[PDB]
Amino acid sequence: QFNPYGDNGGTILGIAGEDFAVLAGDTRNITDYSINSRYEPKVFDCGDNIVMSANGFAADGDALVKRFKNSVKWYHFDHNDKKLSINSAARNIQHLLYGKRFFPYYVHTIIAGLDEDGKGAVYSFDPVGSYEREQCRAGGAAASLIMPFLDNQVNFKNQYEPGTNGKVKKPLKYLSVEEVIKLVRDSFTSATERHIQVGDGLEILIVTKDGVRKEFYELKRD
Amino acid sequence: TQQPIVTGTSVISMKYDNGVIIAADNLGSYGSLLRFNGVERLIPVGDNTVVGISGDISDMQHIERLLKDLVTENAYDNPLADAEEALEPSYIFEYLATVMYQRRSKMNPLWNAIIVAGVQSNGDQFLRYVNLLGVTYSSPTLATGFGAHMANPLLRKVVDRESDIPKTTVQVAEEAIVNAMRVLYYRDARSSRNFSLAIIDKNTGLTFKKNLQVENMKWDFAKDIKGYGTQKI
Amino acid sequence: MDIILGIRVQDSVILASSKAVTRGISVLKDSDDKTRQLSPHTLMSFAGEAGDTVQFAEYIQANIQLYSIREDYELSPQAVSSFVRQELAKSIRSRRPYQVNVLIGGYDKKKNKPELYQIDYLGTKVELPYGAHGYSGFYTFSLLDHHYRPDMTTEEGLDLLKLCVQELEKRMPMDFKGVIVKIVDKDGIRQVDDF
Amino acid sequence: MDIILGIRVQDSVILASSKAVTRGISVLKDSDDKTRQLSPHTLMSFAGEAGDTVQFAEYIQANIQLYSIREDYELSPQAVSSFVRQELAKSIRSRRPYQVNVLIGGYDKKKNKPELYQIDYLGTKVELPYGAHGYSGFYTFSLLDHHYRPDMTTEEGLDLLKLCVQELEKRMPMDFKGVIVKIVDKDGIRQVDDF
Amino acid sequence: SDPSSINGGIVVAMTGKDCVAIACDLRLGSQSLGVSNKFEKIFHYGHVFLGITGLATDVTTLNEMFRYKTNLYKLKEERAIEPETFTQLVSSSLYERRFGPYFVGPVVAGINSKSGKPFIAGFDLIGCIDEAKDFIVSGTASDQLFGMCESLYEPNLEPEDLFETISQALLNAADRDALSGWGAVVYIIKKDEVVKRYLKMRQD
Amino acid sequence: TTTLAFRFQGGIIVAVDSRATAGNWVASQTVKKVIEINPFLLGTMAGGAADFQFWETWLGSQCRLHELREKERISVAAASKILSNLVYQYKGAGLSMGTMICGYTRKEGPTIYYVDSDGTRLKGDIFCVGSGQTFAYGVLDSNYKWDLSVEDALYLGKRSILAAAHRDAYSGGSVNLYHVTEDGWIYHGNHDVGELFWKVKEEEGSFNNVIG
Amino acid sequence: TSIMAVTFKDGVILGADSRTTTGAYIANRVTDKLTRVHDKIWCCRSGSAADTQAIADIVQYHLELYTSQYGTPSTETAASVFKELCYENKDNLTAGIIVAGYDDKNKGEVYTIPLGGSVHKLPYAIAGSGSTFIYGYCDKNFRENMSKEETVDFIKHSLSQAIKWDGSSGGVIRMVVLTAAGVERLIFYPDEYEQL
Amino acid sequence: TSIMAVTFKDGVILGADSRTTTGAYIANRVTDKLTRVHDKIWCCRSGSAADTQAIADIVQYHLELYTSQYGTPSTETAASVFKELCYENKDNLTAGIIVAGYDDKNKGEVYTIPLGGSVHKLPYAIAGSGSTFIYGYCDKNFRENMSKEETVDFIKHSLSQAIKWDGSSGGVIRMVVLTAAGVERLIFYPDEYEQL
Amino acid sequence: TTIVGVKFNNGVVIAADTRSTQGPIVADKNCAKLHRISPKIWCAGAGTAADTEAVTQLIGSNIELHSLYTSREPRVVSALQMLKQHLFKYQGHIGAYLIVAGVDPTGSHLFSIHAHGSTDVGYYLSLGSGSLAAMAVLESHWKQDLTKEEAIKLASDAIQAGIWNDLGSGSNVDVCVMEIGKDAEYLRNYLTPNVREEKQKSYKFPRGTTAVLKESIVNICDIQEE
Ligand SMILES: *[B]([O])([O])[C]([C][C]([C])[C])[N]C(=O)[C]([C]C1=[C][C]=[C][C]=[C]1)[N]C(=O)C1=[C]N=[C][C]=N1
Ligand SMILES: *[B]([O])([O])[C]([C][C]([C])[C])[N]C(=O)[C]([C]C1=[C][C]=[C][C]=[C]1)[N]C(=O)C1=[C]N=[C][C]=N1
Ligand SMILES: *[B]([O])([O])[C]([C][C]([C])[C])[N]C(=O)[C]([C]C1=[C][C]=[C][C]=[C]1)[N]C(=O)C1=[C]N=[C][C]=N1
Ligand SMILES: *[B]([O])([O])[C]([C][C]([C])[C])[N]C(=O)[C]([C]C1=[C][C]=[C][C]=[C]1)[N]C(=O)C1=[C]N=[C][C]=N1
Ligand SMILES: [Cl-]
Ligand SMILES: [Cl-]
Ligand SMILES: [Mg+2]
Ligand SMILES: [Mg+2]
Ligand SMILES: [Mg+2]
Ligand SMILES: [Mg+2]
Repeated sequence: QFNPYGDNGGTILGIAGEDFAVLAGDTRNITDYSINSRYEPKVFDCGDNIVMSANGFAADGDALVKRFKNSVKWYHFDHNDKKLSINSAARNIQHLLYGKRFFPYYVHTIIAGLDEDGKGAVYSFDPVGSYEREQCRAGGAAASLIMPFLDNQVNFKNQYEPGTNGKVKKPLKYLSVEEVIKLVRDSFTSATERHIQVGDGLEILIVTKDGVRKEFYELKRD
Repeated sequence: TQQPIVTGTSVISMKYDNGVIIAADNLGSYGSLLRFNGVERLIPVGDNTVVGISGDISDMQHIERLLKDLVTENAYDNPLADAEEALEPSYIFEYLATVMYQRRSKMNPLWNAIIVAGVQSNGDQFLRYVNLLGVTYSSPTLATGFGAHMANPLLRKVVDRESDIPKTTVQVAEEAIVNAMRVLYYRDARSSRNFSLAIIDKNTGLTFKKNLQVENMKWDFAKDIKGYGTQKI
Repeated sequence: MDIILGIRVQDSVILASSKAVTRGISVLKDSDDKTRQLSPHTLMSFAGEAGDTVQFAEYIQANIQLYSIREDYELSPQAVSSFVRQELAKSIRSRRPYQVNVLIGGYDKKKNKPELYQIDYLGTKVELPYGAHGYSGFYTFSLLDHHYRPDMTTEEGLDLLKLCVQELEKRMPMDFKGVIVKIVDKDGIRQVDDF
Repeated sequence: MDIILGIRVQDSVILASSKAVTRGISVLKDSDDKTRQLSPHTLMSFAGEAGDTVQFAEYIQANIQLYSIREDYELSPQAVSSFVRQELAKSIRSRRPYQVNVLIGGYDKKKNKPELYQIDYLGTKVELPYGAHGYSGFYTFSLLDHHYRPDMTTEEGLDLLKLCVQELEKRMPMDFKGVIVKIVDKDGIRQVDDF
Repeated sequence: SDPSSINGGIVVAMTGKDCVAIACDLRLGSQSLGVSNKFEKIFHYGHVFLGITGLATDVTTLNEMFRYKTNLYKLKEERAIEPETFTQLVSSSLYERRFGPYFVGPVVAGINSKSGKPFIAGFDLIGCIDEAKDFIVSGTASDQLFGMCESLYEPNLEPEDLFETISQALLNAADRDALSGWGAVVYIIKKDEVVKRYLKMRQD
Repeated sequence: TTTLAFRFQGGIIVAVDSRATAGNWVASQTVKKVIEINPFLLGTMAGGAADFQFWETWLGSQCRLHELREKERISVAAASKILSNLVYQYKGAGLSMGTMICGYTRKEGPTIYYVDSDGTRLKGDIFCVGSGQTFAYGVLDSNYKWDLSVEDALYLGKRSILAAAHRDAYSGGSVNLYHVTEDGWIYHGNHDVGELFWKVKEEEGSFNNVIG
Repeated sequence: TSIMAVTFKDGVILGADSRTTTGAYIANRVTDKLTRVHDKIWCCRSGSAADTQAIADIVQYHLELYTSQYGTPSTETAASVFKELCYENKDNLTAGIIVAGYDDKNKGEVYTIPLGGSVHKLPYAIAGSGSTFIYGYCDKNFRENMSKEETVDFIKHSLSQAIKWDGSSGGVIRMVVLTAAGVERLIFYPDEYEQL
Repeated sequence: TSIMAVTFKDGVILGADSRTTTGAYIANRVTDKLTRVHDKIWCCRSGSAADTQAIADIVQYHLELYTSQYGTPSTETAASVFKELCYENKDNLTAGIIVAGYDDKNKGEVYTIPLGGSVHKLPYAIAGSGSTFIYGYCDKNFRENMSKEETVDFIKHSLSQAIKWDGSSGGVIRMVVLTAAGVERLIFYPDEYEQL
Repeated sequence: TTIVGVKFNNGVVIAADTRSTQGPIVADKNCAKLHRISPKIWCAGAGTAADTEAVTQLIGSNIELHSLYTSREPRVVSALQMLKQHLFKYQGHIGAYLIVAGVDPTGSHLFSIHAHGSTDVGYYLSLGSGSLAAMAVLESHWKQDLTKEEAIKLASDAIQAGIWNDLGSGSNVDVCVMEIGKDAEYLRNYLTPNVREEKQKSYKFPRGTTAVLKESIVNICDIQEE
């Protein structure tokens, strides 16, 4: 029997800062136990200060991103070059995904950018279109390795203030872009160590009011 | 949904400093039967692209006709069909990639793994993969089927990352490909000795080599191997 | 496993229908009326697959109400039952059939006779003195075979119906949370609030 | 069988167990005691596959009674529960395992403490303040989480137990025909005849 | 259906400077239903500690079995069993049930009394020994624990620092697992003193 | 998931949990399981779904279109039936959702409708839906009265979710409360279960089984 | 697998390819499928490598113990021991074995034992997946009482075709000659037999 | 089924057995598997009789309509029409067809169309269940530019072996010779070809 | 797993990667896949980890007892025969895929063993999920009359091919050289091409960060005197 789906592996990560947002993802592409590519870009600039990544089955992922980029283009035509807000982009993606409810895009979609107040924004989707704004979200193969670490180091979960002994929580102080990138890099370095489908390279896209910037870092190639 | 019948095995390829090399053996297998020994699986499109196809041969022949028809269509009302508006590797690939994904989406796939090797207008190397699922990826080395498991490791020792491409000459790259083809003949039970090799260079253009053979094989040591353990005679 | 019961006496038709609604592990409701009034002198109770039951009952109801307005005339119970049967007989060979069993209790104002019709999801119609769907009949029919007369009063019918419900409450594993009883006679349809 | 409950209070252990026995379509009995006295101060209730339950309970009973005669001494609830667990743990990897879940309520005369043990058919032992098997816990544990105290009296335990049974009778689809309640304390085992 | 995730639970072990730490959650459940918040998964035989995740009946059975075997070991050898030796005993014991295995994920932890060297080891259900230097993970949130441990861990941690690391590794991993949590215990083990600490965590 | 909704003197209480899981993996602890359909209607979510994000957001568009056309607020009965008739067309197609459409109008008063992916549509006073529904029902049934204050009713809903969040492995994260009058629904805080549990334990004297 | 044994004037010759496959991967391209159960009684192995080795090992044990008690066994006796194993364990074995040996009294003999466990004495025998493609060739080209050189050419040409068409067959052509003169091993490489 | 087409100096010859089987019962022992789609373009049919007949009937219709408009079609054109049917309906067809024809310009041509729907132009082609047993024989014995008499002997001997070994093949050997001279039918009975 | 064996002039060398996996997760990053059957007979193991360990220990134990019984140094063919007959008995259910090598009074030897009990002889062999990447290298670079230095190079290069290109293989390269008339040298972590880079941040927590309910001393000591 023909199986129309496949797992291209990989892992992605979106973190929302106070006035910025990052969307990171490893550059390794795989099938089963073979490496297809050590550098296959997975996070894309889609215009209007929005970055996107659809992790999982690359064919569906590439199809979805392509269709959203297209949706952004036709949004400009139909609505007098209006900038597509991140909340509007998110809702638009829900309809793209749910449009194939009974033959889904087998992907875990994440978009990142800035909301209309200028604050950092990350939205997360399931394969059938359900979405939710989040401060922190890892998606893909090694999501189970990264998310618990982010709960601990971004939202300061299970952490309390010394001397009080469980009474006073650690205060939720904001993180800088330099601080976030450190957590991103350590997350992927750790994920690479314990997940075979994660490695080769890490590509991060940072979104600020000034625009979209890229950073690349090597990962272990085994 | 179908099953592949007459099948073509590995297609291997890599980038080098001035262009790309691609190769594939001339066999059309019918299961374990090595049915057809004269099948060309590298199909050039223009003088700047070569599409290497593995998997179902009937579907390959269909794809072959689509590419042939693509060239015809591109020439229509196009005074620059042999110049600025000639077909690019990127154009030919994206077309195939569109078809492969559309066909998988109708649950009726073209049962193939395709590698589009070529050189662009600006002299850039083009090398990208697509298969029955519509999955696409690019790399300094690309290979299908058994080639993925055996060829890539060897080809990646030459060009391990992007920065190794300008350091790799056509002589070194071709040697690596020809050696990989020999290794596949040793170890792939559905491969043949005879193969075709294509080089698309930004300076010297498209060189298409037919009727190549795997040579300089090591078999002599077989005489010394006796039994499966304890046997001496 | 919903229990829906029907008994035709001298001058009326009585339909008893369970109040329980179970969605797997929990009883979500214990006051559910598993019936619809198709016309002033025609009542249809129903039991089958969730959703399908109400969807079907209301669809039938709408059609009979449409007929009543168009002709300014109430269809006979026999006519309504035949219409309903055809809909189920049509349904069974559809892409997705209505999985609904019904009892149609009506009083024919022309013939001055009560009439009870039992129709299953396949479209199998039978006119009966007393009827049931599902496992309900297995317990009750033996009691009804014994005690039933065609000349019974409505009060005697209710007493015989109580005896059926008591036996169900004793021997059935499922707690169906009692029944809502409705009477259909020359004066129309009314509900017995205490049972 | 269906619903078995247990609650350990200050000075006693209370075990409630349903009375219904259903074999498929019919409730064959509504007065079944799903428990065995293993020793004067140790009671085991049980629920699982038919036949297996009683066969297992009586087999355990016989073994504990044999021990009691041999040593002229009553085993502690902890000791009996450990023995029972081992038998089930042995059973699960047998040709045909015992498909039986049990609650062991006993009063330890040495430590002067009530003890409740919950053991499933796999041989999974846990000492609890209150326990249940099957779907019973899904309804009752939320009530017990709220109302339970370790210093409750036996009468307070019975009231809390009534509240559990009422909730089961409201929301469970199966009619389990009420429960037989038994109390295990320093004075031994007795049955609450009115519940 | 899957025996190794009916009851749920996790165990994690780490090495520090002249010390080892082993920690576990307290949950025992029947799939979705939480049954007990006092089901401790870490046991000890002399100075050798053993954590066991997986099917609870087998957790109990194996504890009773290794108590049995280490007690006879002691009577005959006239000394307490060491972590290295116990690890081999666990592996032997598990493999003898090769084609009818105990559905468990054992984790040995302890300090060799003679050499003073910190030791940890993990196993699969049929006895394969994973003798790691840094850390061992086991249970339904092993993926999560791998992620926490791999990022949070650093070598040569002092006992009171190691406690914080392993505690946070367990807690945050357990909170991303439906079948783990309901309390947690951490054993900090030094050559001649052992401190046991119950952690305050979310009870859902 | 645990979601409940009950009618009372002060209108309707709606309480839900926040957890979403993929198998044993906890996907999210921050899920909004109440779709604010419009300012007057609320809808809950449960069942391996989020199909209901799309369809109850869609329902809000249909309810908006209704009151544009009819110059009148849509009834809870009409709104619920638009959704139930929609899912009935898709019956057989996928997974298992369950919802409570909650609202308060002049003609109806406070009304709750249990709508279901199997096509079921039930009006009622009390409903609990989700994998932890049985735990919530226990607390709710034993403590429910019509004559409850808005303060006490809110707490009962909060406590019922907490009960389920504790026992049910696939419920938890946090509690989202809502109170519904005909003047509109009123949001009553996001309550983390991690903090709410220890608070309730200490103050109420409950959960003596757990050590704290 | 392409294996064959052929009787001729001076005795018998066993022939085989050298390919062992796991699906389409060639696990071993220089396998020795011609194996020795006694001084001048050999066998060709096809099917499961594990099964045929386990069988061949046991047979060699039986014939070694036979020799110690009753002297040199006949080729028929060797075939009977092979059969007894293949027949009695037919449900658990995948072994196609050709037994071939040389007596001075009986001269060259060939027994084929297919999957079932049956025994068939023949002038020559062919077996293994690749044998299908050379039934036509072998039937047309086989003669009785051929010379050594003719029989070597017959096996070489036959297996060459079997190799050419069968994916499961390939590598070198091994041969083992059994005559009064002794035991001679022959090998033929791709460059030699492919151009035939 | 044993079918083959062979090009030679003067043109091309199609050859086939005559056995149609329902399992092990021979439904027809005198079947004509060599069928005519045009004056000098014929085909050999293997696989499903129903499918190959339905296909061959349609092809003959297409080439008859082609001829009425554009004159005599090429053998390549005929093969293309066969392919179009076999390829586009591969999920619902079991047809192994060999197309063979004679032009004056192109002379003798042979196209084989296996299950997949692929087309393969060859000097000669073999197909059907019984072809497996004669790959070795046909490869060794085929030469280009043979005479009519040599090609008849090649097909006769080849199919004889295919018949000998394949249960699905048997009966008479039918042949059809396509040259400039015209269309000649040949038949060869068991007594003749078995003793070869 | 990538395991290889390479014959050379005066002996044999085997090598292996050090990655153990459970699905897509790495269970052990520095696994020991080279097992000692006897002092000068070592084998590399792929497949099910417990099995390769267990089956090697058992045969190694019986080989030792046999060596003591016969007053002779053990032979590779004895280990080979004992392993294959054991594995065959269990019909592939013992998932051990071994490359057995060593030196004995007969000479130097190199064999492979599969789970079902089939044995193969060779001058160069490779097994496991990365055997195709390894065999590609071996087929490209192997020659007759290799020296010790060349064989170690070829062997470790074949393991690397697996480490990099096969996701089932990774981390370090273990090597064991068994030369005739010499002690076998076991080179644990011969290559270490996968050391993790320094982390960007230290995640050492401030003491008292974790909330604690109860503390207690655990009595690990025996029952005390007096
Ligand atoms: B609840 O547990 O029913 C919940 C409600 C949903 C609206 C968030 N369902 C889920 O979390 C389901 C899994 C499930 C668990 C238990 C019973 C039924 C279903 N998960 C999801 O819907 C899900 C998971 N990952 C991403 C997105 N959505
Ligand atoms: B031959 O192809 O039949 C061959 C003969 C064998 C004695 C070496 N058999 C194999 O190659 C078998 C598989 C097989 C192929 C074709 C037909 C029947 C069986 N191979 C194995 O048994 C094998 C595979 N991988 C590793 C070890 N052994
Ligand atoms: B030949 O054996 O392939 C033959 C050729 C056909 C064109 C006459 N086919 C058949 O005999 C088929 C069955 C078959 C046998 C072997 C391989 C594939 C198919 N027979 C039929 O189609 C048939 C059977 N019974 C009645 C009518 N037709
Ligand atoms: B290698 O990848 O073949 C490797 C060699 C082994 C000897 C260390 N195999 C493994 O790591 C196996 C793979 C495997 C997974 C699942 C079933 C069987 C085999 N892993 C283990 O044996 C394993 C898995 N979890 C814990 C410990 N060991
Ligand atoms: Cl072999
Ligand atoms: Cl026909
Ligand atoms: Mg009926
Ligand atoms: Mg919970
Ligand atoms: Mg025949
Ligand atoms: Mg790797």
